[PDB]
Amino acid sequence: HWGYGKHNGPEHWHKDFPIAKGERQSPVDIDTHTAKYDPSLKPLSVSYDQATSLRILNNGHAFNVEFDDSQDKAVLKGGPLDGTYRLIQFHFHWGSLDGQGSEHTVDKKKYAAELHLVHWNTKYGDFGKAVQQPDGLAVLGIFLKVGSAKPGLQKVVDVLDSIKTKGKSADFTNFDPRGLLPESLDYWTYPGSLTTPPLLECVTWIVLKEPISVSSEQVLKFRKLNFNGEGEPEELMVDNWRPAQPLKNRQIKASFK
Ligand SMILES: CN[C@@H]1CN(c2cccc(OC)c2)S(=O)(=O)c2sc(S(N)(=O)=O)cc21
Ligand SMILES: [Hg+2]
Ligand SMILES: [Zn+2]
Repeated sequence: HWGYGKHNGPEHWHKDFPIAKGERQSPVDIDTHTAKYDPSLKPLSVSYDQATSLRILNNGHAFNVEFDDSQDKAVLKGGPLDGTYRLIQFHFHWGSLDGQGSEHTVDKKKYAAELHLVHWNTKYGDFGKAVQQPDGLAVLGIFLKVGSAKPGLQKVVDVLDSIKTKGKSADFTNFDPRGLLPESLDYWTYPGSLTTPPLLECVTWIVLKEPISVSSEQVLKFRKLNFNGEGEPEELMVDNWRPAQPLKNRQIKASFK
C-alpha cells in the first residue's frame, strides 16, 4: 500500500491515484511576495471550547487524535469559509531531522513539523459526503518549530508509548486542542487537496502565519513511533510528509499586510 518509502512513496502515488497530478493539489510553497492581501477576508472563528477528544491511534501513517463530531462542539467559521466546519481529528507530519517535516513551506523554508486540524463542512451531513464536494473540508495548518516546549502538546507526547505500532489505539479524553494554537490567527488560504491518498481536491487550506514552538525532546518522541505493526520488523515513523506541488492556476490570499 502507499507509504513514504522509496518503493511506495509520493512519487508512486499517481499510479494508484491519478488525481495526484490534478490541478489543485497540496501542499504548495507559500511565496510571501506574490500572495495577494485580501481585505475582504473576515477573521477566523475557532470555537474549540466544547471539544470532546476520544481516542488517539497509530494508523500506520501517523498518530491521530479523534473528536466526537456528532454535534457542533468544536467548529471553525469565518475566514475564507462560508458555512460551519466541524473538527473531527488532528494529526502531524514530521521529519527525521529538525529541518524538514512540514508539508507546506514558506518561501521554500521547511519547519520541523506541521499540525493539521481537519474539519468537514456541516451542510453535507457527514464526513463521507463532505469528501465528495469541492468545499467539503477545511484544514487548519500550523507549523511547528523547535525551541521551548509547548505545554499543551505534552499530554499527547506522554501517551505515544501506548500506540507505538500500527493499529494500536488508546483512550484520549478531555484533551483541549486550544493549547496548540499560536497567539495570532493571521493566515494564508487557497483551494487544495488532502496531502495523503486518496488525494481528494475538497480542501480549503487555512495555513497560519504564526508557528508554535515545541522542544527538541517533544518532537523526538514523534520519531519513535512505528509505521509497522507489532511483531513485524520495526520501521521508524519519520518523514511522513509529501513534497510541495506546483501552484498552477491558483492564488494564495493573505489575511494580512
Ligand atoms: C489518510 N487520509 C487521512 C485521513 N483522512 C481520511 C480518512 C478516511 C477517508 C478519507 O477519504 C475518503 C480521508 S482525512 O480526510 O482525515 C485526512 S486529511 C489529511 S491532510 N494531511 O491532508 O490533512 C490526511 C488525511
Ligand atoms: Hg472533493
Ligand atoms: Zn496532514
